[PDB]
Amino acid sequence: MLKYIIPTIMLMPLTWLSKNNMIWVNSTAHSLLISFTSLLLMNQFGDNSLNFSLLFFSDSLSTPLLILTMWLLPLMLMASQHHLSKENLTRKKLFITMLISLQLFLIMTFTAMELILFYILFEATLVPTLIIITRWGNQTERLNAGLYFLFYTLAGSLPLLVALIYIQNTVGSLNFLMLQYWVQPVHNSWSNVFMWLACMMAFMVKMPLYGLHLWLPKAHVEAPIAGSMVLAAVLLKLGGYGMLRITLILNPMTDFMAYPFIMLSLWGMIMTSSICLRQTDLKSLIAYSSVSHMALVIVAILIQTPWSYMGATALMIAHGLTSSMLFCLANSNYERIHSRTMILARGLQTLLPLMATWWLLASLTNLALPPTINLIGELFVVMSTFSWSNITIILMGVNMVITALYSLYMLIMTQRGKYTYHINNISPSFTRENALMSLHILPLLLLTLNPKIILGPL
Amino acid sequence: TPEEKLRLQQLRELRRRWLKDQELSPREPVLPPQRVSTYRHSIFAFTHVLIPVWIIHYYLKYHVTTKPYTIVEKKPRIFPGDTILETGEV
Amino acid sequence: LTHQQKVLRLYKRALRHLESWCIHRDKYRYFACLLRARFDEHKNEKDMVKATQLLREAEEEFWHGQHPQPYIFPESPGGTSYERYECYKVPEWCLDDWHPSEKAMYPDYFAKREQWKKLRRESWEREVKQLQEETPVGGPRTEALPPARKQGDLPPLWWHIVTRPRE
Amino acid sequence: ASHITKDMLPGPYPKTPEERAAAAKKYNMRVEDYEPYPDDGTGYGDYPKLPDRSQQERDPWYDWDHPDLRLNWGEPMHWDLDMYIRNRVDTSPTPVNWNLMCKHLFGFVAFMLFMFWVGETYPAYQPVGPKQYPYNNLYLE
Amino acid sequence: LLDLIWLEAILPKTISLAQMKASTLVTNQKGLIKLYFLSFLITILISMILFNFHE
Amino acid sequence: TTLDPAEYDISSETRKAQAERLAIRSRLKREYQLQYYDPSRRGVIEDPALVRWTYARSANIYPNFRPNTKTSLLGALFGIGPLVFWYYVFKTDRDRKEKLIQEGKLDRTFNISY
Repeated sequence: MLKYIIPTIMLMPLTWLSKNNMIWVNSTAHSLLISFTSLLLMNQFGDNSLNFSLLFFSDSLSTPLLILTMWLLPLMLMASQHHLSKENLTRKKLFITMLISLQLFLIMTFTAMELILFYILFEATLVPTLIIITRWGNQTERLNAGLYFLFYTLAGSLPLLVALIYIQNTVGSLNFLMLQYWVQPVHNSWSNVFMWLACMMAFMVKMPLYGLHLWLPKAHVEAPIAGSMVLAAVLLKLGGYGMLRITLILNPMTDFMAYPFIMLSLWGMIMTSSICLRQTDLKSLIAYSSVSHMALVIVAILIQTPWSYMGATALMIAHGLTSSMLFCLANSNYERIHSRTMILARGLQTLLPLMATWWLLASLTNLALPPTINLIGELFVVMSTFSWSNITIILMGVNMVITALYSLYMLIMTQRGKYTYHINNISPSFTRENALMSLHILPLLLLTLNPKIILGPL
Repeated sequence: TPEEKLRLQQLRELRRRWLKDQELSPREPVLPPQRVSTYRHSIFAFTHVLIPVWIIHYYLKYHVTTKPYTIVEKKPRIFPGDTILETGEV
Repeated sequence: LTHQQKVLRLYKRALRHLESWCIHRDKYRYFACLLRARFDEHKNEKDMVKATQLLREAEEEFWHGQHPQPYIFPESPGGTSYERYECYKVPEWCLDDWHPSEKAMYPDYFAKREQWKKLRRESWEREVKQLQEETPVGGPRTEALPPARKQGDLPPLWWHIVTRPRE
Repeated sequence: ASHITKDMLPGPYPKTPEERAAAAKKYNMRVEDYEPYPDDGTGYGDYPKLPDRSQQERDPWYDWDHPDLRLNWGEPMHWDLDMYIRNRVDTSPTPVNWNLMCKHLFGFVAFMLFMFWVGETYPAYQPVGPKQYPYNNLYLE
Repeated sequence: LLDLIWLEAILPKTISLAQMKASTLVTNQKGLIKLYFLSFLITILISMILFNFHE
Repeated sequence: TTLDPAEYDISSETRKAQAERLAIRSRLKREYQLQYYDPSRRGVIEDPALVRWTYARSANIYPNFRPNTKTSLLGALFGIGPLVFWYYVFKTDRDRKEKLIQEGKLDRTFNISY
């Protein structure tokens, strides 16, 4: 990024500097102009590699990944205006600035050129997201969930500084991933096991496992106003890509102990899907779906040998658009019914026929309709782990069968009769409710036309 | 039962009266409003079928000279020997 | 439910289960009076176990061999196409928000629509005047006086008095 | 903002008659076969006083059920026993437990031994000895 | 019953364990300056014998 | 199977004063319809049976819980049980395949993919 952080930091002295209610139409207007500058200088060729300028950017050469990072800020401001307009103007503008500040660290992140600038940027988040949970959230039991939102990610990430500086003083310098040509092998010891352990375990804190993931249905359950930072929390979970940066080198040959990370993420994969068919919350309903086929990608990486890097490149953005779109469905149907419990929503499909199409195609991306961006990568996870052994198709295939029920378990809940109630919930899906509901599948199937850019090195 | 006698007498004077109300169409109450506005078989099919013939055939004549594998038509399946060749068969 | 009317709940379904199995009409009709002679065993007697043992042996041979996929009268609690008309499904009061040039059609219908509301807008000086009075403390099924002692409007006005018609 | 008996509590014998119904009217006057004694067996993480389980169950099945809506669709007020397993489940039919389908699937279990036999059309059986002579024994001449 | 119980067993033990052991450190220090200073000489005598502190 | 379901029993005259259990609910039904019928509500009913349902199910089970019984420690036979067993399958796997891949060959020679 030559000048990508440079225009967007100038957007910050524009919120409180501006007038009254013009601040929404002004902030969205400037924001889309950067989106072309993202597209233009990137997407170049391309053969190993594009070292961008200097010691602050390697241009995201092997995986682009950065276009998706920039849709969301001109996408959530139209969403957050549902229930925010009740406060002072100076307090509302602070809520605008902290979300814009969230993007700037993540703009320098995902490229990052290095590793010692990585970790300070890997931890540069969690400061604005935590404040969003504290002020202007929902009802109580927020503050413990704010503490569970800490004390896991910070608990696991601290041995990375134990790991990385131990590498920096030992073999060369980790400023350059491309000066990582000389890499000594790592043998089996009782010291080197922990060297691989601290190198990996912090990345399991963000993309979850069957262990240590109780915090994840707290921030999504107890969540801000109407899915406001919850959409950003989608990129916060998928943005643990850095295992692709690190373990591609830097003890690759330790696979003797890969197995309890293969197995735990596999029986826990089939389990946490069925752990929500008796859940009674809408915002928890997509949350446990977002565990399962996000836990699919982990066995695509620790198992090496591409035809596995191909799909895993695409499976990060797979639910990254989809679960963001499902939260947009769940952020709607709450300004009209002020409880998020799904059972009270009997008698839909007749009052809102226009958004009923949007329920269909959204949940048609979990069955996923094989000419899409979802079942084009899940076939390559099949193509990899079947070469591992012949058993792996069984537990992974039932995951394609449980979410078949688990997605249509939501769709049929819309179709009921006589609705018993609801002198409120009149509003027949205004312009903000459906224009914001667009621009998700509209690039998604667009990317299914020529899906060449969604591919790693690989 | 003598209790519901006064019931369903005024209800027929309310529910069917509401249905007397619901039966209501004053002079076909569509405005629409504003505004306005077999043998041919001349352009209803000609726009339908006769136009996309030339476009897709151009997409195949400009295709064989470019792609090295055009139509991959199979063998002759010929039992005698014929005039397309020079020899014959019994 | 009482013991005497417990006979009636079985008596209608005793013959209703039989026409499921018949092939003719008279074949079913010949067994109507033929089954009546079994019902004419004890015509009028006391209400004690002698009337219960007539029902205690009506446990068997009534549930025993009962209705092998019977007639269902399709507009029913069961049966096919029982709630089939649901593409319409009568959304009564879906017509609040219009933002007109869509309320252009039916002019006289909306002029009568606000008219009926004053019957509901002014009932709680009369309906709630007897609602505190007609219920003794917290007792049984709470229909009002079915004329409401001057004018019954409705008492169930208006979601039941303008309830959903079928089509 | 409902705080008074907002959920269940550590029951089930903290004057269980004062549970139902000072609030959470699952029982009328603690003798309705639905007093909050039915904490299954406690000690576990089950339901406490829990206006919950072993009350009369196995179906809300969308019956005739006209005195209110009251079956499953139309919100009776406070009769919650168990949920999230019943929008697709039912009551007892006319037949009873008898697992005759395994005996019905046992019809091929006799013919599963017939899968070992052969199926040549001609000639007939004559199953008495080796005079059937299946394959080639001798040469041409 | 397993996911929010037997995963709520090991980590909320840690907060309760520290809050058990934060309760034994302040509530036993309510004045009694006679009882403070006899414990400081325990510190200065145990430092002689125990370790490399004189060698 | 599930169930008989015992749709008939005896009466006359067991528990003559047991009736009017509908008086509990019809008072609530009178409290329901009086809340339901009004000229201006514009909102949902509070319906505290669903309030007391999820919150005493999703939460308030861990304050209820104690490990004072082994049938609460019975989840060791379901969680970690098969989780060892899949690895007990898989540790026997991938090495028997490897020994035939190391010593001797069985694959086709045109296995570029993979």
